[PDB]
Amino acid sequence: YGARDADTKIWNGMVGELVYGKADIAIAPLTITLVREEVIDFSKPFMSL
Amino acid sequence: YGARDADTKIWNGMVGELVYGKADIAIAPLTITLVREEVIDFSKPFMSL
Amino acid sequence: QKTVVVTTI
Repeated sequence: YGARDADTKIWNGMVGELVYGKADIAIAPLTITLVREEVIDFSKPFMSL
Repeated sequence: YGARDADTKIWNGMVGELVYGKADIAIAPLTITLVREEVIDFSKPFMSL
Repeated sequence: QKTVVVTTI
């Protein structure tokens, strides 16, 4: 899904696929967290849990 | 809280104060709706009812 | 216009 690799400071997964390039939208179970919100742009929640 | 009117098109409440001039932030139980989101600028929910 | 590239999992 997405996490900052604390050694290399490089994202991965669906967050890292659109921060770093090759995606325009991420319609997927991407939980709204603070460390993701600083780099990507979430909608309002379509599902609560 | 805030709503339009089909006569004078005027927001009446806490959304009325943000749109026009009379406020800067409206920390309060405003429910994130579509008709408010077009004219004001909400945040990720702090309270899931 | 271009094709928008969804990335699901």
